[PDB]
Amino acid sequence: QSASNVRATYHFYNAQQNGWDLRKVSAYCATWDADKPYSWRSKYGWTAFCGPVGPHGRAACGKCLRVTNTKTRAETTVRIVDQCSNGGLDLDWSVFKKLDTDGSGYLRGHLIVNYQFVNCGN
Repeated sequence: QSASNVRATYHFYNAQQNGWDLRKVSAYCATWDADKPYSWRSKYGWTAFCGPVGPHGRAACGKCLRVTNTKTRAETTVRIVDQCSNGGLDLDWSVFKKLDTDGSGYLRGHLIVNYQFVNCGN
């Protein structure tokens, strides 16, 4: 699934500073994904998801999104680890910072992004 022009906020999951441990950050998906390999947990930065198109909640856990800053064209791939309110994304700060290439997202409090569910790879 995909959608355009969705709001992405940020939350301090601090994934890296929690050793990529989903239980430590209190991620919804910890119940099913916390014991996946370290290589899997740490492959991609983390997000909450609650977009207009595609699964959310339990069915979305562990899936990957390609996210594009509509304003700057910066991109990254994230892993769904949590659920959110809003019809968009709640990115870990590290991910938001990566995408916020002009700093305007930090100032306003959100980015406008497109997303697409993508193969997570191996």
